[PDB]
Amino acid sequence: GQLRHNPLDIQMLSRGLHEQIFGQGGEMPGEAAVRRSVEHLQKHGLWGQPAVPLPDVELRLPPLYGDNLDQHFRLLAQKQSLPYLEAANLLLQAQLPPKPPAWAWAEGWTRYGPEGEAVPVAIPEERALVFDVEVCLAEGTCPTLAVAISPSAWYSWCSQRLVEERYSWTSQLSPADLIPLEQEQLVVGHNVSFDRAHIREQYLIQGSRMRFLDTMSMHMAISGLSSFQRSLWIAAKQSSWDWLDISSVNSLAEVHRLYVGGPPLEKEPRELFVKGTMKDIRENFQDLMQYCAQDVWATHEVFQQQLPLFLERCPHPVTLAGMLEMGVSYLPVNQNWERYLAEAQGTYEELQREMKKSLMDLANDACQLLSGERYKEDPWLWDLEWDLQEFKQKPCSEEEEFQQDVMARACLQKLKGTTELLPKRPQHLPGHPGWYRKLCPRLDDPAWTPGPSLLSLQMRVTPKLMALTWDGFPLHYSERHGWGYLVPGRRDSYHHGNGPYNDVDIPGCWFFKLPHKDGNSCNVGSPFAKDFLPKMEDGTLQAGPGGASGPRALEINKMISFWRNAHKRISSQMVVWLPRSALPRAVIRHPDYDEEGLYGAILPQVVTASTITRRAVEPTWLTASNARPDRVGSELKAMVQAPPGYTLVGADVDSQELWIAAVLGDAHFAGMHGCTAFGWMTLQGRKSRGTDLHSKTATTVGISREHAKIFNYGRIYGAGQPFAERLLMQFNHRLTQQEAAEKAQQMYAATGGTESEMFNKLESIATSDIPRTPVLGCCISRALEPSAVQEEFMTSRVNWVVQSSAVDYLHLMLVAMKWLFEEFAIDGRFCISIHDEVRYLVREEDRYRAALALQITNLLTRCMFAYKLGLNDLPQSVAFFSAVDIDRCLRKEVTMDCKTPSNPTGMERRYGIPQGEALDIYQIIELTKGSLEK
Amino acid sequence: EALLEICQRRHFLSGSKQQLSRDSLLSGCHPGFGPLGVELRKNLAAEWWTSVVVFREQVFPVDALHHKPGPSGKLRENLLHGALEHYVNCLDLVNKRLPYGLAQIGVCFHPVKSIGEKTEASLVWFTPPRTSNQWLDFWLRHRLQWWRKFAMSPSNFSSSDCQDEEGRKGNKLYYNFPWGKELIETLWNLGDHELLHMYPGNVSKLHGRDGRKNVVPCVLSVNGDLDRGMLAYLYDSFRKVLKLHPCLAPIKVALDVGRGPTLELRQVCQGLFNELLENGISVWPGYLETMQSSLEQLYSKYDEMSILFTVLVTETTLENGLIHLRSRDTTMKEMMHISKLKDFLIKYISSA
Amino acid sequence: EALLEICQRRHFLSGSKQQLSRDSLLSGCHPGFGPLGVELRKNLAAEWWTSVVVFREQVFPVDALHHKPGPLSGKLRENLLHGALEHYVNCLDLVNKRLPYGLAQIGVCFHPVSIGEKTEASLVWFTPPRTSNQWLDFWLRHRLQWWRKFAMSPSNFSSSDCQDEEGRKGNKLYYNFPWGKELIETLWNLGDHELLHMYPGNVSKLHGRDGRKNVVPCVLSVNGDLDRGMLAYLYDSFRKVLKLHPCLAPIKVALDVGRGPTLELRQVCQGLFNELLENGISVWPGYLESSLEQLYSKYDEMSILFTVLVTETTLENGLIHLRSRDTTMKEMMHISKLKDFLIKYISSA
DNA sequence: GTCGAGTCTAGAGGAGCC
DNA sequence: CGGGCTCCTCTAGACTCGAC
Ligand SMILES: Nc1ccn([C@H]2C[C@H](O)[C@@H](COP(=O)(O)OP(=O)(O)OP(=O)(O)O)O2)c(=O)n1
Ligand SMILES: O=C(Nc1ccn(-c2ccccc2)n1)N[C@H]1CCOc2c(Cl)cccc21
Ligand SMILES: [Ca+2]
Repeated sequence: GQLRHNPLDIQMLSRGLHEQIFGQGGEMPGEAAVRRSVEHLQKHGLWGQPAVPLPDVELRLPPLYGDNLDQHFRLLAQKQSLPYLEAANLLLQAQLPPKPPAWAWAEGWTRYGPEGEAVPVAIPEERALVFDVEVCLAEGTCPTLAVAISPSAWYSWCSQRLVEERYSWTSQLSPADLIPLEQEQLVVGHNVSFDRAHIREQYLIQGSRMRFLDTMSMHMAISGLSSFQRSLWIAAKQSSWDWLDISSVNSLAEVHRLYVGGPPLEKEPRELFVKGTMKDIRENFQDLMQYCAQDVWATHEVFQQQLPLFLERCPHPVTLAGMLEMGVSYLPVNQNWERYLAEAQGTYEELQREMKKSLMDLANDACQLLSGERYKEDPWLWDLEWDLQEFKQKPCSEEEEFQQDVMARACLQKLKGTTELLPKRPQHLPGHPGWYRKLCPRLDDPAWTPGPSLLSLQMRVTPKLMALTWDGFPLHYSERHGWGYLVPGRRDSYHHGNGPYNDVDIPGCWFFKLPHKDGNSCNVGSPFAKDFLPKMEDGTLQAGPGGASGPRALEINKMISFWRNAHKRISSQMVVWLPRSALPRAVIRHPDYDEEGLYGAILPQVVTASTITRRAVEPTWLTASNARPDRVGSELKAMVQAPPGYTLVGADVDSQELWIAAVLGDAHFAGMHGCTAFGWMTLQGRKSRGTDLHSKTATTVGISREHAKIFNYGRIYGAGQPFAERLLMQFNHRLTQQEAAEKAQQMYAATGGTESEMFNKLESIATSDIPRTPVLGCCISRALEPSAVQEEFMTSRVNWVVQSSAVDYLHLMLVAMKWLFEEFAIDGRFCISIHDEVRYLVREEDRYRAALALQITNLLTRCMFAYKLGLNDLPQSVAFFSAVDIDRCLRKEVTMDCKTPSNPTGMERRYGIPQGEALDIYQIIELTKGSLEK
Repeated sequence: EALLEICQRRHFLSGSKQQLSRDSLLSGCHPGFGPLGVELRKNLAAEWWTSVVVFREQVFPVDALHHKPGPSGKLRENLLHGALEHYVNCLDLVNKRLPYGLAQIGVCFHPVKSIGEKTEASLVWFTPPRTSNQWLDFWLRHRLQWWRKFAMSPSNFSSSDCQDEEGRKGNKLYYNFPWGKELIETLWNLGDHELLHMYPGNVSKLHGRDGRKNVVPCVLSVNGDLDRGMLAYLYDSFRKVLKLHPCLAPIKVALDVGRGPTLELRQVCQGLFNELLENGISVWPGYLETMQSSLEQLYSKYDEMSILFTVLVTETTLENGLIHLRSRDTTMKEMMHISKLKDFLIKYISSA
Repeated sequence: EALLEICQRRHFLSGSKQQLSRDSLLSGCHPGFGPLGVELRKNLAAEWWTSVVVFREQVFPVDALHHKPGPLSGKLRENLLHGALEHYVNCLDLVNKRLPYGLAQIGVCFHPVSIGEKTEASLVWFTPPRTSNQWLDFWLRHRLQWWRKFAMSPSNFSSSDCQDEEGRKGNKLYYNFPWGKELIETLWNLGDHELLHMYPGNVSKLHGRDGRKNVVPCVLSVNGDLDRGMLAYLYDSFRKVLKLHPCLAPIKVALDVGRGPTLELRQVCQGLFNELLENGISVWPGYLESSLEQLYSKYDEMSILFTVLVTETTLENGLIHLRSRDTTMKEMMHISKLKDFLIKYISSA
């Protein structure tokens, strides 16, 4: 039969799949290992529990190359990453003639031969290049000038916007507006995603073979720093400290200093591309172009120094092939993007005004406490600045009516000419108290508005104006301690909380800090945080005006908090709208084609490995919020909509780090699966039935599964019991302090224990002389090795094993997906890879083939993880993807309609975006007949 | 009750307490508005026009007769019929491209039998059937935002979804008066029923271009009550003050005069009066008052009238051009040179 | 006939071409006004309001209703005088019992022809009897000047003196239409008859301060037809061209485009359109869509002041073709200088 | 030449993601 | 001892430049 079991009764892979993947002739665990496993499981009360047999899966997988799975992965990655290593070698071997003495003021691409001469060319026509692109920020996002380094000649590029001055330029960019380039081609740069974002041919829907290498990514791969380490490094540049001399920050100057060394690099103090105008660039063309050439030369030197070190400390071809495929992200968009920006900004402005009206009214009403010195009896506003300035100085007939009008106008005009004694800059509201003037915008301000408009909830006078109160005591701000409240009664306490402070010393009252969500060590910045909404509902935090003023203030703050912090990021996204000729025939011929609708693409500015764990970073898309009922502009990802004839076929890995930690601990205990209590708990479950670890935690404590994620992952990586107690009290306000502590004990009682073996294995990898990834064998940054930091930064290094293993998981998934898509001719391409979620822009006709490829990829990756750990087997519980989402827009669930304050009609009504579908393995097999061919 | 006393005392409302019952105001059986009430209503109509007709390429004004003769005549209860009577002729302006609207502010006569006159603002939006719900939602949001952008308490304006006896979709705006909610605006997604009834025969006459397709437009009708909305803003505005919006306060500035010399200060005040009037700013000439009262009494009077600024031209203006400006919102006084008054007053209002 | 055809075709007067009637226009039985006619009448009402109410401290608006509740079964109002007289007493508190003081209103008047509606601007002036004739001549001169101000041929705006049945003095303003002279305004010195009729007994409420003595005023009635004013100005302002005064012409600027690119030119035109609208200049968005001659003829028939054309050249240097309706001449001027030019031109009109 | 109003910088606390 | 990132607004302080 196709059903298999292990000596611990965990159902393993199907017989056919296990035969094709692991081959035959394995080694049994043996008697002693099984006895230890059984004793451990029985002591922890898990042995003998039956589980529902998941159906056996039969697949004729594509013919794997080599003699085992690791050789298969190596051969795939080498074939994928062979020409680009050749291009990098071409970059490493050859040198360059000296930079031209005088650049060229011309449009297009010019080739600099020896002695600085320039020759007009169409494209550089090089397999390998080093790229740096400069953009005039004030003008817009169009590229201004660039320099390309080639093993044979220098290259310079200038846009027609710099060469030619016009009254107006298009604010919506086009492929013809970008830098022309591009069988394989490699382009290197310090932050190459920015340079890639300005290439004309990168915005085509169909993919291109050009790839991009980043020196920040390789810097973090070889010798990076943590955020705390970066802070300490910058503090030092202005117990262990040997890591300082072997690491640097991702600034090109510091990277060049660390890897090449020499005279420090210089940057133009005028900042003619950031703070300057186009005329400054035209006048300062030679200096700016020379600085560009200097930067590209420094990048070339750093790349030459970095490539061998990276290929040594990261020897597996899979890592490089994944980093190559991780920087070709692509996000398709349309006119709904512009509509979304407009609607989000309008809703934000409406809510902002609505919030500011109440604050302006309260401020205006309080100005009357100036009279009679009544402000010193106000419990809230007795501390502000109430001082006043002074003003500073250095029937008549038609003929009779006309004469009277002329005399009146002349008399008025004579007085209007007395400005000689008048200072030129008008004094700001001299007669209004200072606290008022500060809130009132100055007249010259381009965007001026009447009233104390500069007022917001984040300021330090808003709680005093709104007369906010905590349990009947007025709020009060202390610089040393943040926000608090004054409890009257000092006779120079009947209240308990963050305790009396003798530091503040407000006569006749004690001072108590507001209880912060992260303990008595932290300070509260504003009483309008999300944590204080339950306290207002409970009546502890009250507003003086009463009614719904406080609740409405906090609700508006919650609604507009994300857009306030992300509208610069989102509105500034570079969108290149393809014309009709650039689009494929499939999109044009599709029924859902909109002739009056724009179609474009956003290329995320992704740094492939910008983490000590080699996780990618992106300011907008990897921080992009999901659609929520009460968040302005939270439908951001839902605006990433596949073109007509295309769908987004993607999936998210299920319980990734839990499984990686469990499999490590199991391979540490005995060479099988489910050896430990933690691995057995992880394996025995199903996300469809709500019996996975996150769901089980979300049931055992009244927190949600999303919060259970944080709870479990904090428990793994060093969160003590007080942290768990704070999280429980935060996510479940019904829990008291004593009740929250009890559940913290319950979840941390058995941690000889349930999670002992994984802890031991992680400490073993961390304390090793050269810590390396257990699967792909990639070494830790040189600034975290025991020879550098010794025992310090332990939590970072222990979490590094699992997180870098997850990055290896992503690399394996990308390589396998590329192989499967190339082998069977699946018309699709990589869309975006958040940390553990991979999205693929696939054509409509091949969504189910893409789903089958994704499931096969996940199966093969889990088998590779098991093989590298010596287990030589994979359970059926974690074999495949629970649900592969086939959708047109980009959202976590295919069912949500994404109703937000900016989009209250939902995605189905406002736009033509139907709901998608989430499919398991069996549905995919039935749909595609178990084959990836056409 | 205090608000109605102020409104009748400051000539927002006419009559006595007999005809000032809230039922009389809501019905339309009250006597005419006072001059300040007329000015507040006219500013409300101007703002409505600016928001609906001015900054819209597809909207044109329309003229509908107060009576509809033929089968003895009758007065009009709604502006929708007259607007639909102009659909074919106003198709020519937009080159038969939808959406396009017709707008009108007028008085409609309601049976209360007595007749209660209501001033109503109406917009008739001809939209293709495909996007009718989208345009209904857009206009609901736009109108609710318009009502809320002049309100000291925008939460008192609400929208409720509703359905007709034929199942046609629509929305109803409201203002929460102290006693309860009263309807101030209504939107209805009427189909082609009224258009087809009013234009029987060939339907190619009614075809409008939905992009590249000809289609009969669904009639989205928006109808708002300017009298009840004016009373809503009066209640929202209401130390006794009427914090009406700077764009809605009937009189923007009040001009006064200080101590002697009287003759020269009168000339200065008259010149400033002419300047502010030529610059589109309504002025209350308090320098003409003979029964002079104290500064506090004038301040209370101006506050009840919703006077944004009080200009006090004194003898010191004759020597250095300095005038004293008091603001309702802050009750604080400031001195600004006489040359910069028109600029600011135009800036303060336009930026509101 | 040709003028009425142009008005119907260019959306000044609504209805069918044959539905157009001189007598229906003169009596108020016409179906209504097209958008351009509505804007022209609104401009005329604004000019009248600025002339009378805004620039004076004694003239105030009133809100007389359209109906007359109570026994004489109410009826439609026939004149705006009665509402002003009803407002006379309680509005004396506005002027602190000072005389003279006036009430003005532009409303809808219903007269028995069918039923005709005439939009009429009326001013009711309360005068101590000594200076009634002086104020009557003052208002006669000012109103005739206001009517003549916008006219291309202010000789056609005539004035005449008459007396009513009781013999009270009163003038009558007129306009000389092509068929003949038609009444556009009328002044009468009615006296205290109506005031005493509507306020029997207790003359203390009717008194007013005139040099520290109490006086019952004499009403001066100044009543003019704005619809007839609109017709008079259309006839006075007429190559097919409608040379309306800039303070009256409904749409001032026509904004168009040339050849491609369509998107960038449309963006420039939208920016210009919004900039002009932000400063009170009415525009015709003709860029949302023929030969230049046809567009210019259409704009001339619509009383368009200036025509602006945005072409490919505008992107390179900002020059826009500018055309004047009064003088058939074309000039090129920069975009940023167009708004100030239009504002100046309207102010200098 | 002396002081008061713009400008840049840095830190602190909040808020998005996996 | 949660870990890894990202960016924002508000405020205090040092500095710079202009008007009297
Ligand atoms: N607060 C968090 C969130 C995430 N992670 C890490 C651990 C996860 O393995 C990885 C991906 O996070 P997910 O939220 O996707 O967690 P899972 O993929 O395990 O959950 P699911 O089964 O819902 O996909 O990020 C973490 O350490 N702490
Ligand atoms: O809303 C505003 N905005 C601003 C912003 C700067 N301003 C200014 C104006 C002149 C000289 C200095 C400064 N004014 N100011 C109101 C609020 C206080 O009260 C008044 C008064 Cl008494 C008169 C006029 C305006 C106001
Ligand atoms: Ca996941």
